[PDB]
Amino acid sequence: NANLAPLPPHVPEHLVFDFDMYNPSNLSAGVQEAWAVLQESNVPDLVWTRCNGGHWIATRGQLIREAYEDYRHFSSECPFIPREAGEAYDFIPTSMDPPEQRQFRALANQVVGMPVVDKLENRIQELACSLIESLRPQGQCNFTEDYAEPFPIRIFMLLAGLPEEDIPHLKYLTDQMTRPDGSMTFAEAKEALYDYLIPIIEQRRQKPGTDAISIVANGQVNGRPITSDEAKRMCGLLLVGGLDTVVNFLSFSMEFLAKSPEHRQELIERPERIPAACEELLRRFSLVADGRILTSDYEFHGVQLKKGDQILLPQMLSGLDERENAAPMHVDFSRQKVSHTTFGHGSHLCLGQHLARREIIVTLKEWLTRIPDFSIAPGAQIQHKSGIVSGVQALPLVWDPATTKAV
Ligand code: HEM
Ligand SMILES: CC1(C)[C@@H]2CC[C@@]1(C)C(=O)C2
Ligand SMILES: [K+]
Repeated sequence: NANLAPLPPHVPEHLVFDFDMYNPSNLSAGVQEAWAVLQESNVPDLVWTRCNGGHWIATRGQLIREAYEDYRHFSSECPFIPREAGEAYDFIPTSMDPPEQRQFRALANQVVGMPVVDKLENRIQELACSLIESLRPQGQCNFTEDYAEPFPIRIFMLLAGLPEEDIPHLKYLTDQMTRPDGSMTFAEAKEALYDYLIPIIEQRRQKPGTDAISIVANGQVNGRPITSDEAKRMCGLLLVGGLDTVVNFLSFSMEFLAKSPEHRQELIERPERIPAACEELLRRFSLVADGRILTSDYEFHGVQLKKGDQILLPQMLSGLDERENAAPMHVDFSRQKVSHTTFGHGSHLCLGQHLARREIIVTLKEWLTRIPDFSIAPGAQIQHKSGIVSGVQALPLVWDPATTKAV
């Protein structure tokens, strides 16, 4: 086929497995299931796909974890497939390796870390309760538009001190960086995102505020003042993490819960299991997959990797590996050792994961106590979409208002 880059001389023929991360063949069975074909019998630990310009894929948690730990061989400098995307990608601190990475990571951790989440608690609680109550007596909703998008996005826009009317523009930009529809390259989307931030960063360096953008723009890295460019590159990433992560994960969880009455009942009768259920859903419905670039020629697990070779290291795949979790496709809220790399692994561990867990846990509690019984709209065929971050196209839900409660 014409979508397959010619196999490089140095890549073994028997290791070819043409997986397409933006449109995987088994997509209709579910996106996690679609990626899981990389872990079927007779598929190697490390394969090469000729799709998307050609790149390596580590298919098992063992290799995914090791590579993320080895930044000297596997650089974050070019972290996105395809190559053109990875080269344009200059977000901070993600496009940097240690030692230079760390000083910027401490600054970002200040604006979205645990202490910030704690002071955001009550507004997060209120917004969820507000959205769910307004939806409740209607007996139906389009969950992606009606909750999964505005709940975490409005929360981030509050944190960042940005107007909610900007959401449609910014959301479109982030989605082109993760699941491009074709209208925009990563380079064009990033430049437009930077174009948005530039005058906001300048004005908030003259009149500082208490919002995340003011804090980054006026911050210091290892004792020296952060530049305008640096702040722009850091803020841009924060918008991506805030607009296209939790949004997608909530839909996966709620799609599951609508199709599994036994599981809803388990959390209704025992609400104190909601944190544990959150982690299991985080495992079973993992959704992010980026990677690294080789700094030099390097033999990795019997395979010869050449300098400049890209390797996808799918965070999603680790927890779905039966070698980390028995019956990985089954959801067990009582699962004893929930193993995953959903928030990443190595020096680039997710800084927003504490914000993410709170948003997930609150949604679960506040939805189940108000709308305990619900399901998918009759006849609805749920479509998923695949990319750097995967998601749900639409999730139509129905319920009987009489079965609901007000808290
Ligand atoms: C379900 C929720 C989320 C998931 C599964 C997730 C996933 C990930 C992954 C896999 C990475 C590492 C990427 C790599 O190693 O190249 C990462 C890093 C990062 N995330 Fe999250 N993310 C989530 C939510 C959020 C939120 C809400 C924010 C809010 C700002 C955020 C901000 C960041 C930042 C700034 C980094 C960069 C860390 C670094 O490069 O050192 N994320 N995330
Ligand atoms: C891969 C990510 C999920 C992580 C946070 C947002 C994201 C798209 C970034 O590029 C780093
Ligand atoms: K780059």
